[PDB]
Amino acid sequence: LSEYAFRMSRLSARLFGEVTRPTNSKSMKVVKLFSELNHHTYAELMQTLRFLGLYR
Amino acid sequence: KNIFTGKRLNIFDMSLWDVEFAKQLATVNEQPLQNGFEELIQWTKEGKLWEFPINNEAGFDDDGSEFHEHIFLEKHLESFPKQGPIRHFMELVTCGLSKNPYLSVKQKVEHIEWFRNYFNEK
Amino acid sequence: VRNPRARVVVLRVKLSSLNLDDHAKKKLIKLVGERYCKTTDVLTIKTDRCPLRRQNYDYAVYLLTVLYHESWNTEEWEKSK
Amino acid sequence: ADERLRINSLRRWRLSRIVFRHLADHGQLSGIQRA
Amino acid sequence: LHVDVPKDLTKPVVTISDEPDILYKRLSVLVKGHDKAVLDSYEYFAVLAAKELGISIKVHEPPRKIERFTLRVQYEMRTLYRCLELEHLTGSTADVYLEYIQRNLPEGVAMEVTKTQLEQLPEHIKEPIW
Repeated sequence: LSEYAFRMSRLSARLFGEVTRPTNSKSMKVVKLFSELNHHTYAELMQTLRFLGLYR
Repeated sequence: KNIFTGKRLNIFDMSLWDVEFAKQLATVNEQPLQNGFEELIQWTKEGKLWEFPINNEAGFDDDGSEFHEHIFLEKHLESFPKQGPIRHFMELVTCGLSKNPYLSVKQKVEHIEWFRNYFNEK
Repeated sequence: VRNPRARVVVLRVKLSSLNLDDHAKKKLIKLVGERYCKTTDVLTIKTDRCPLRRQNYDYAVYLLTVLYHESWNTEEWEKSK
Repeated sequence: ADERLRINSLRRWRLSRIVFRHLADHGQLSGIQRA
Repeated sequence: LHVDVPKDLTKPVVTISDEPDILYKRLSVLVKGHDKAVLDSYEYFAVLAAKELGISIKVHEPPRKIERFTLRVQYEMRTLYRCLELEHLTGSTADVYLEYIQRNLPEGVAMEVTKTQLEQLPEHIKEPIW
């Protein structure tokens, strides 16, 4: 690996927003972490409508 | 001769009440729906149906934010250490946040502020 | 109506249409890496970072802009090819 | 929740199988046929 | 209606704005459905409507997929595809055609439309910065 290609790889990292400083891969885990992000209502509604005289 | 020519008075030349007056005006042309197209038209005017051609981000603007607020979040790292290991940790944190398409800028800023706090107690 | 996949935007431009010299073309190609296909002379930038689609389109245009300007720039380390 | 995620950083139908079968077997689940 | 007809009809207002419109090279419409006959009828409808709207359209059939799973009781899903590639249509023609065919999208048929807009270089890229 030439020094030229290394400095250019970290330049392209600057361009595309990738981490310029190589943080191995172990510390990169939080990069992945931050990359991503009712029986009740049914139940009373049936029984609530029931004593009003329109459900069963 | 038509009734539109002749003598005239010659007198002149050239809140809740308004709300209910306009609502009563609406009743003048309040007819039952006459076919299905009319039903779809009324529903979409009411905001019931989807707009076509369908726009998957309809009704959402992300608070009018621009991309540079989502991609470049390192201006929230000014109050942190500039060269220690918190600079490493927080620069990498904001790199992670800048790749999150599910969050708005406000949540990202609040999250960065929480780290601000947490390190300051510590 | 929300579908998370609608934010993706894909910009495709043929590098022969960009006002690039030999050094600039070399630098652009080996910046982009696999985004550029040698067979087709087409560079493809896929942007999906931002929530909306207008933001991703703006980001893609901005990326292409900065890429052109930084390919047309010769740093100090560029001397030692 | 968010607090838990942060401190960590600092370091198909959703039905019972049988209820799926009855709906699936009665044709009540769209597109799910038997091979 | 044989005698009783509307005298005049209020056509919708279509104002010719002053901005330039988007241009689309291609507009690929991938419709996915569980039934081949439904997709064939939809293909007939879309192709015909494109013909009376002057839009150039070509149709092909991407390969079907099956998702099999087991609970032994073995269930299946079939997804069949139809791809309608329209060519050389402006922003407004595309917009109206898409509204029409999406409002007439049958049951169980999902749509994926990819639009290939045409743009010119930004002025920042015509010449290098000095």
